Amino acid sequence: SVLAAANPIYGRYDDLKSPGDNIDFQTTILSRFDMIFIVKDDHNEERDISIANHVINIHTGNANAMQNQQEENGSEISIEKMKRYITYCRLKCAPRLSPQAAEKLSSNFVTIRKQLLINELESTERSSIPITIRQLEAIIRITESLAKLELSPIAQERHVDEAIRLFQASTMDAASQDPIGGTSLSEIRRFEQELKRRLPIGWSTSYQTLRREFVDTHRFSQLALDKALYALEKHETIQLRHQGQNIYRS
Amino acid sequence: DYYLFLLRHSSLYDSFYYSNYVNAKLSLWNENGKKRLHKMFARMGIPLSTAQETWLYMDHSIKRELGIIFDKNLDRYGLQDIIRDGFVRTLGYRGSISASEFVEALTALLEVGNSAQKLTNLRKRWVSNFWLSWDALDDRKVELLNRGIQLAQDLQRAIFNTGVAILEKKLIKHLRIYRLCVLQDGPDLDLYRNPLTLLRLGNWLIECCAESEDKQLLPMVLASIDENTDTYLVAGLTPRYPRGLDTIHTKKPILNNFSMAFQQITAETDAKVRIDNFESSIIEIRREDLSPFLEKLTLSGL
Repeated sequence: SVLAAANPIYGRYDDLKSPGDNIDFQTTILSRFDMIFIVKDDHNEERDISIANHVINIHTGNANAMQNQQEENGSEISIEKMKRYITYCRLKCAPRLSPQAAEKLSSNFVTIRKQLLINELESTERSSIPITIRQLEAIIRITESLAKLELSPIAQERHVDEAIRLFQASTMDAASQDPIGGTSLSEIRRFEQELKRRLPIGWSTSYQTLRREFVDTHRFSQLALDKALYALEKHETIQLRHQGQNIYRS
Repeated sequence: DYYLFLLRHSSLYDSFYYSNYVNAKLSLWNENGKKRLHKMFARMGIPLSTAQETWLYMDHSIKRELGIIFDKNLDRYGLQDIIRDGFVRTLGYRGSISASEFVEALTALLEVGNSAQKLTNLRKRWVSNFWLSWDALDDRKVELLNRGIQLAQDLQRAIFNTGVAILEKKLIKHLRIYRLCVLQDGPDLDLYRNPLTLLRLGNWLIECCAESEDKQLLPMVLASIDENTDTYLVAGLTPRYPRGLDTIHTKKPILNNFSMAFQQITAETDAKVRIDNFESSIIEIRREDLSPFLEKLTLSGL
């Protein structure tokens, strides 16, 4: 099994730049990998305070005590015991699937494949991170490993849900991470003009009414939904409450 | 036998290094002590790499000649008081043990083994450790004694590491009547919640202070912290004469007035203390209440 560490071009990911020209790996090499995680840096000063606290604690003056309690309270096991347990589990158990899990995996794969096609037809370029039958085999292997952890001779929905969750995380973090890469913008400014004009601060309107109005006009549904959720992404005058019905203007 | 720390279970070098009497007599906390120890070894003639080996595998010839080597080398440096006569117990082919090593193992196993609620939990753990030490007495169990020996080595290492830091930082404040020292912060402070561990640390400090050129016999007050409870565990300690002194100046052992002073101050002021330990010179005091209390102890008749 291969565990690889890499850095993107231009150091930081530079999300303003397109995903296509941020990764220099071809499609062939990426397909063999099946768990790719993008570790982006962030700044909110709270995670930063927590990390600073953790490092100042993890200096040798303090951790040498605290970590010891982890073997005294039963929270963590030593490395050698973990090695023995993992080799024992590797030798002994080898789980198997069940038809309900197979149906769930099939439906999930169809869903993600259709979502990839949906992104591709809009972006009008090939995806930099592909989704293939290799990925279905990958989810199957993840489920089998999850069942293998507890020595279960059969794999069930409990492990399948966790495997699907991990795959969805590793998919939405890298592949479906802003697929647009940033009618053109002419309708965007036109659409920004009307909502400022027709909807003042403090009042609200139903989503159905606006969708009907701007499908009756030239904007159509494809342009409106993206514009609506990006005006939300701007997050300085548009707020959603009460499910997807109440379009509140903050 | 000799005043040495686990001589028959650790290397001779580690024994000389961790022996409290030699530490006090040679000032091993700074580099000059280590230089003098290497002088000791070079003049005795034992190779350093040989003396850093286990007592079982250490050379038979020098094992036989150790007594003569000590008798001929230790006179120059004033360590000739380390030689004494002790009891050795041998049963079967398991080996040989001594009373000093046995009591050190027992004490260490008592120390380490396995608000009001956590105090009760600590006292229950101490009771369980007492039971484990009691069970370890029988000759049918030796995995409950090897563990005690290794725990004794670890605890002595920790005590030495804390004491050298205390001595170099000079936290010992010298007042007009008694010396004072408080452990505000540091590593592994959670170990010193045990009164016997605190007494061991205080005994080493008392030996180090007594083996000095000062001509003042003053009691020593030591305090610790446990952040979960936010209380100070304070123990009062009596001064001790050097072990190498005649019996003429031993008319009566030094008395301990700390319990009387504590009970008088508690009976005259409403401090939030809890005096319940069987040893009357060990009390628990609050962090906010320590300083005024100390002042009272300064201004009261001892």
